[PDB]
Amino acid sequence: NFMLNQPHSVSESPGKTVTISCTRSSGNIASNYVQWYQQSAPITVIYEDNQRPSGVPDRFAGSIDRSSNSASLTISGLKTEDEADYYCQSYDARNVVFGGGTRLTVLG
Amino acid sequence: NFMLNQPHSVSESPGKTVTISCTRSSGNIASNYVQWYQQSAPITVIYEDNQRPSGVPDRFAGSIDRSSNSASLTISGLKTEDEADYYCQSYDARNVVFGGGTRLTVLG
Repeated sequence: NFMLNQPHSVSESPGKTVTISCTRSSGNIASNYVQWYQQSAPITVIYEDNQRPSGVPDRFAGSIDRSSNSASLTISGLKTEDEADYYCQSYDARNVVFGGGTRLTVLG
Repeated sequence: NFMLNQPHSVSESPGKTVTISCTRSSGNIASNYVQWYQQSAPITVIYEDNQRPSGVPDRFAGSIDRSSNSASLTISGLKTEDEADYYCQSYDARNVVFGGGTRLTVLG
């Protein structure tokens, strides 16, 4: 299978843009859909690489970078409310794979 | 105890073979298992000299050279995602030791 690796921490000031990356260790990041959860239980903020569920602010964006074999969650216009852990997730034909999660600290 | 020594930096173009070596300063390199970590927290890419954990691509290979009292991590067919800090690690009857690390840059 594979693992997904993310930094544990990222920080930024309100109004600014932050990116959390999720590197896949083996295989192609493009081969399976990537979901992002914010953490109660984790809630979905991105699914199928870049789709936002109902209610999730447009400031949350998912992307895939095949060249670095990674997925990224980019949060623009950072709000205090966005402080949370964010986990990426994908699949290896059945079994769920989870990143280690990244804490977004919002400065101020 | 001992110290482990690796060159600061290795440069190589994509698709080629890079070797990063780790020399033990005292005692037998064979006497204790060598682990390699890729760096978020270190994650194991080689353990017990030459074992790849699940998720680690076959292009990564660990080896021991008793004739140079060294351990080596060899990466065939380089990829840009492989850009990281690489550290070796072994034991000295209890306590543990890390190499200074090696930056693999992928050129072009």
